[PDB]
Amino acid sequence: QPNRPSYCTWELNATNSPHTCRTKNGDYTKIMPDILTAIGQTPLIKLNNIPKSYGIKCEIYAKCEFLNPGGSVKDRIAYRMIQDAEDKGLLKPGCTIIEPTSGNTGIGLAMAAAVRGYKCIIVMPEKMSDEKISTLYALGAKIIRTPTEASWHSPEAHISVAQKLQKEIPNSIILDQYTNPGNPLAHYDQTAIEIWKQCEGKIDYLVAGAGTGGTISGIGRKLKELSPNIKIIAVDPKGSILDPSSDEVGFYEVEGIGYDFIPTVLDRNVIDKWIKTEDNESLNAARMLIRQEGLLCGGSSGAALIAALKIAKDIPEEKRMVIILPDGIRNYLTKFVSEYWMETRGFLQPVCQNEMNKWWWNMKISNLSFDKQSLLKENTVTCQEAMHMLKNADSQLLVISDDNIHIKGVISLNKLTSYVISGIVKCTDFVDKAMVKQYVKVKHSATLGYISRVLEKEPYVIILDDEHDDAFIGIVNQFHILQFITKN
Ligand code: HEM
Ligand SMILES: *Cc1c(COP(=O)(O)O)cnc(C)c1O
Repeated sequence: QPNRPSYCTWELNATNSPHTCRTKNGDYTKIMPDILTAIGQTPLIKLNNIPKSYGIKCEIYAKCEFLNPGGSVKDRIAYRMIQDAEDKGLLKPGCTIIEPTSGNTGIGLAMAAAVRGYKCIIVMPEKMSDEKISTLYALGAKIIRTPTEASWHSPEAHISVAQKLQKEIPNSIILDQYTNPGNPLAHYDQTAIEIWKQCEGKIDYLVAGAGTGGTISGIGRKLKELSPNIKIIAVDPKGSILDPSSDEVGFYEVEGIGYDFIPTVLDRNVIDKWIKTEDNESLNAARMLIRQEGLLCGGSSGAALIAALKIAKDIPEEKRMVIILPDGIRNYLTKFVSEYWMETRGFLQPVCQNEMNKWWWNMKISNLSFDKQSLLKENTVTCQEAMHMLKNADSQLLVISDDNIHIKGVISLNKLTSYVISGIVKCTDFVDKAMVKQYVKVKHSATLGYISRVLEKEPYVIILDDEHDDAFIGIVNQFHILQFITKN
């Protein structure tokens, strides 16, 4: 159980500790034996334009963890845990490392396992995040998929099934970044020390986001031991219970911060204040870091920046603040880096490039007229019949609904062909097995410029009725847009 209470007896400035102490990971001045020894020693860069544009009088330095060789801060822990395991004899050559995370920790453990010749197996359902799949497959990791709906309570969830797979595979191990002292200890021993030395002893506030609390708790313990007056600020997104002030749990786009449980490695006694963030301000702040500061970073970095800017309004000029930037743009290239993805989610407004289009740009989809496709029921149509229908369909998609009103899922030719070839779906089986539960849905009241912008990637868009119970209306493609534009 990752949510169990911690048994750690540490108190401030305590001497004798059972844990290992790793000061430095390697020496850049001479030849390094492996890429893992290059983890850490990341630069602390000043923010120049962003704080002065926001009227902040004090100094703000970003510790860049996207410059680690794996691309994230998680390298630090992925090494450390493994290291400690190897000193306990738990890790042998030929061992298989299993971790229940879809985040950057899987990439760190995949890289370290590649260096050490360990098999690596990562468990994540569906796609929560993508472009990390290519990186994990490139590093030699096996990826196991589960149902994405199952809560971490459910056995179908990635954690429980990760333990089941651990029991199935002989002589395997789970490092469990949530319960592992190596996670906070890596930042206690190294990250916090690097920040302390680089600041030359002058540091006042430290802002970081906590997914697992490892970073903020390790740096909080070490820095609070070195500088008792330091203020440690944690950043949690809306929809996560990590904040001691909470209440339900929501859905946010920003990856890497917040959880629906309270990890063991997170020590909330060293957290002075919690700041809550939203996807919009966070992601636009990350784009702001990239644009104004030339720092290529992820969304959690933007969340850190927004929290720090909220706190720093009244902070006097002589103080220094340090914020942690956990990872880089690599994973997010198609999500918050893309203007299309930003305008789709509503985080940016689509701009009308040609003034000729100005008349139909703000018109609603309601002015359009398109077919309302019959909603098929559950467990009726065989795939043969659905091959026929998809061939004959206007927009070449099928709609499956149990309620006859709201659309439960969709059927596409690509998913169907994938499942038929892989053997998951026999020809005479039911198409509901190949159903796609995630899909693009747009309110009936949206403007035609938004729809035309979304259609540049998605060939189809499901229109739902915002006034009555998100009721299914019809499917819209670029044919309807051209037909509305040209015939005026
Ligand atoms: C003098 C310093 C410290 C002492 C005396 C101490 C004591 C302990 C002990 C005895 C355990 C064993 C838990 C068990 O047997 O179930 C433990 C676990 C742990 N320690 Fe420490 N510790 C110290 C420093 C630290 C530091 C600096 C960190 C993080 C930066 C840390 C993080 C943890 C964590 C996350 C656990 C896991 C708790 C669990 O497994 O339930 N400790 N600690
Ligand atoms: C893990 C992670 C965090 C949070 O780091 P913690 O050690 O969980 O406090 C923030 N951003 C990203 C991208 C992460 O992977």
